Amino acid sequence: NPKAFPLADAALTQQILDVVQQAANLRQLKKGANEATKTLNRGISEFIIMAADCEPIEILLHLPLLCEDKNVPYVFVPSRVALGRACGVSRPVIAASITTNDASAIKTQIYAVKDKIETLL
Amino acid sequence: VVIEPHRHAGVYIARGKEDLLVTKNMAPGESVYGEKRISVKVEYRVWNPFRSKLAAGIMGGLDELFIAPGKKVLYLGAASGTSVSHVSDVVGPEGVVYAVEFSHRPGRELISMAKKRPNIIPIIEDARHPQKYRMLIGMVDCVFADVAQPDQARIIALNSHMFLKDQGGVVISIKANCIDSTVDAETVFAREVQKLREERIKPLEQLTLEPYERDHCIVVGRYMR
Amino acid sequence: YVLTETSAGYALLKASDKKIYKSSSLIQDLDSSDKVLKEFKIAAFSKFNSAANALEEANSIIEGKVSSQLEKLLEEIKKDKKSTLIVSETKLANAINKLGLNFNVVVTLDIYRAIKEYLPELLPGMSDNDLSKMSLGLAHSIGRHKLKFSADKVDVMIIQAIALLDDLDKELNTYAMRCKEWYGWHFPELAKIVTDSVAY
Amino acid sequence: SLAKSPASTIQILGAEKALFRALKTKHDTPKYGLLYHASLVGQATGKNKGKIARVLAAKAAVSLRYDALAEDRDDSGDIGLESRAKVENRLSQLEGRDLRTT
Amino acid sequence: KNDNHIIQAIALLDQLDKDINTFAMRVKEWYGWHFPELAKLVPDNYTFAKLVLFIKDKASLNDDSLHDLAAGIAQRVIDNARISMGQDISETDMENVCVFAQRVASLADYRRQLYDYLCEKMHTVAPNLSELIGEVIGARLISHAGSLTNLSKQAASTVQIL
RNA sequence: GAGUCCCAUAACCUUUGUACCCCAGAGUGAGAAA
RNA sequence: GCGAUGAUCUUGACCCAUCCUAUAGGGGGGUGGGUACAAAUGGCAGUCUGACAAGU
Repeated sequence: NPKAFPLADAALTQQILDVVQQAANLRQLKKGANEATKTLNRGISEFIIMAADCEPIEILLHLPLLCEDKNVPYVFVPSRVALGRACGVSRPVIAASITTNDASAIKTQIYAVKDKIETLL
Repeated sequence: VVIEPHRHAGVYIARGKEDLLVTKNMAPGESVYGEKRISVKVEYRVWNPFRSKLAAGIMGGLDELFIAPGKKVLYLGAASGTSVSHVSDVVGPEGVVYAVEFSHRPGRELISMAKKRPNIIPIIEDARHPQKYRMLIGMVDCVFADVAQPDQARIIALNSHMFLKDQGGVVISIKANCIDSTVDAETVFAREVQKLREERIKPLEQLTLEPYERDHCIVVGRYMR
Repeated sequence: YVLTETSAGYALLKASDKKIYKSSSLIQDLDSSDKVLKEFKIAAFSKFNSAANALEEANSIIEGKVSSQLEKLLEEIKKDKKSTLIVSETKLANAINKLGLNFNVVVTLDIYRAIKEYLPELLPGMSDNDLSKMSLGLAHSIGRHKLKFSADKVDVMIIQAIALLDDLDKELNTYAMRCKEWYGWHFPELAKIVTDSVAY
Repeated sequence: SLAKSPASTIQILGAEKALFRALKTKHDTPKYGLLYHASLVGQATGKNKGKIARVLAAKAAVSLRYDALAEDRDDSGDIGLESRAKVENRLSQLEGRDLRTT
Repeated sequence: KNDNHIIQAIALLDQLDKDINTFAMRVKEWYGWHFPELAKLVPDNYTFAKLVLFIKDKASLNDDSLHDLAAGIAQRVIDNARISMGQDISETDMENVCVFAQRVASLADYRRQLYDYLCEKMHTVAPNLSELIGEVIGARLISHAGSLTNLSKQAASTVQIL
């Protein structure tokens, strides 16, 4: 998909799959495209991971629009089943938002990976 | 509720029981983005210095800002068609703004506002080939820039020496992070002012507009051929 | 001693800048780029303007944003090509396609700056506001359609289409009741027996 | 402008004041919105019509943003028809369900 | 000798004057997608819709005779048809706008012949009222009273109106 | 899991404008003008 | 050269003027307030929850 614009690679995709694993471990992420847009609407989500594998990709790429309108980071990993196993349900997951509280036990790596996303915009 | 004029006719202060900044209307009826209309009869549109970037530069102010109500304005700019409405509201029907954006995700809303506002000329090629949009423009009297993709100075340099006239004026919102993160504000800003005066645009003023948005200054410059 | 090509509103404007084929390219700002001075230097020669139609606008858009292959551009090319004179070319990407023709094509950016600043005063004779109106018309007409997809599947019309549905149903119910009352004054029975509006 | 919407909103894009008042008093929300007048949720019978209202909202969001943000789609309704067959066999396999015993 | 024609005749024509104003405004905002410039130059509803039925697509280009027959201002509209260009096309199904504008034309031409009908009907039913106060105020009076006999049996002080 | 159809096509209120009138009002009943 | 075929009739608050005591107040210049209608990217006004279900 040439229209899946920010797509990761091995190091940063491994880091974001690790941090989404720890976020699902303490259970403060949201799983699903419309739930990701709900979090984008109510401003809760720290950033968005999406899957540059969905058929067609326009089921997913609407939330980039309001995501950059609300200036949130948003990344593509190249496999929906990979980040589904990352988020810890048994289903192919198309998008996942990661919420925010400041008492979080993964706060510093969340901030590190979101600066890593913003380094490629 | 009383209207105060700035140095530039087109930017006013609606102050009174609430105090804020407004512009004129080149289109009556309604706020095209969802702000309040001050009524005096005469209508006045708020524009938020957060959701705009030139508006907070008016909250910075200038000895001579090159937007005047006869001064033809070019707007390379960010792709959103938000602030070009108020550049139109400043310039009135005698001047004209040419807004040039490439990514057509706000190109459609730009076309939508510019249909009901004949003050705006929408150019929908890239911001890097004025040789390609020659025939839709002639000898603009000012340029404004809000491009974030990192060859800001070189590409507004090419636009400013192709279309902006002699002894005209440039006004740029120079970003820090969108060209160079990890290096500080005044460093990358003085680097940009260095390459501008290398391109013989005489700089006049930079200021960071801090509480409205973080670490993006505006620089302004006289042009010298 | 030169002719220059510049596309202005829908056209190819050959402007005659009476100076040398090399010195007008060379000095070009010590040539006193003033209104009367460059107006007397760059005099009006030709303006191959096709029409104000959108098809001529499409020919102009293909000649501008891509290399010059317009038939109107060829017709303007067969209007001063008899001496291999200095025909100042405008675009830099449509320069090899300009050179692919039997002509003598040629800071020239600055003479185009001067030509552009003294075009709407006198050089076609046309109006400042009319040139800006034709330019904004061109931009709203065919620049957005040649970059973007279309506007044939535009969706803003369907809102007033369905508003016409709802208001036509409401208004037609009121007309039905008024006709049933008026002809019921001649026939008070049949509105009970055929309640259908259009059958009434 | 409705392509950038969650499918929950497209489940409830008509029953606005009923939804908001059933929030306001601590009461129970509606389940249809405007979508109740669709043929599939008409064909469903019970509260599984609310369930198929949810799944039709989801597949409508899918098909809706497909033909909204597509740039070259075939004007044919292919994945719309595919999702229609999906919700149709979903509907039959939930109308096979009956909570009363046999 | 029957005012039951006249009361619902006037209560019919004021309502249809309202909705032909509504439908002419809808024709205006629909044809703004084809002529966003014509709406300020030709403001009149009936002549507007009658020339919208005339010029379908922006292809006038040659004459002024038929445009003035629908009407100089014609010539300005003719030039602005090629200079405006803030306009879409939608020509393959603009024929519904062509049928709709002539539908407003047929409605507004049913009006004024209904108005001629009740001018005759107030000249025949209440001729003293039509001669003294006019047909419009006469029909409004007997409607606002309820009927002719009720208006008559009203006393002279309760002929108050708004 | 989860109250649409009480009409969000909305209902009310405000603002904009528009042709408007600014008097008692099951109006009072015999005076005005010199 | 009047009128039961209808005479008459109590006006929401004040800024320079025409009148009564070189400049200052009280009795046809200036004006608020409200009544019968169309529009709003005006306000009320906020766009449900999110992994289990079913059968053997």
